[PDB]
Amino acid sequence: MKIVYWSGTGNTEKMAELIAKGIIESGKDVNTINVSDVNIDELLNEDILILGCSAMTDEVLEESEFEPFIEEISTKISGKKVALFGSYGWGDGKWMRDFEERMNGYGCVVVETPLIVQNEPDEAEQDCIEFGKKIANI
Ligand SMILES: Cc1cc2nc3c(=O)[nH]c(=O)nc-3n(C[C@H](O)[C@H](O)[C@H](O)COP(=O)(O)O)c2cc1C
Repeated sequence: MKIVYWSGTGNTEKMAELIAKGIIESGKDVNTINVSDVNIDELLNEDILILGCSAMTDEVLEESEFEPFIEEISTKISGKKVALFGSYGWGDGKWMRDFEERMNGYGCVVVETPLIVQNEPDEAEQDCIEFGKKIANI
């Protein structure tokens, strides 16, 4: 499996690492890839796209890297299974509600409830691991 994410301070990166840990604990392998290093062709071959990005600007996906990435894969993911996650601060998940609607609009099948964690995981570390385990069970 593959996890692709964007993180500005490391919070979403930490989530990605924990999600990977859950998948691995379930007995499977998974590679964690920063969005700037992603290879689209290899990504689109995946059974499940695990995508993460923190809340940016005013409740939107990060604009310089993650957003263009989503726009690029948008027309070649209809029917693809996807799982979404990200860290946020002061809001209550609007950016993620929009991210989910967006992916559904591209024809994707959102396999689990998107995982959103406030700031660094900390107490929510296990929640991140469990999300990975659910994805590994699909
Ligand atoms: C420029 C900027 C804008 C942000 N906009 C939002 C927002 O609209 N809603 C929210 O809840 N958090 C917002 N945040 C807070 C981040 O989502 C939060 O700090 C998160 O933990 C960062 O994760 P990261 O290290 O993976 O980037 C913003 C942070 C920055 C730097």
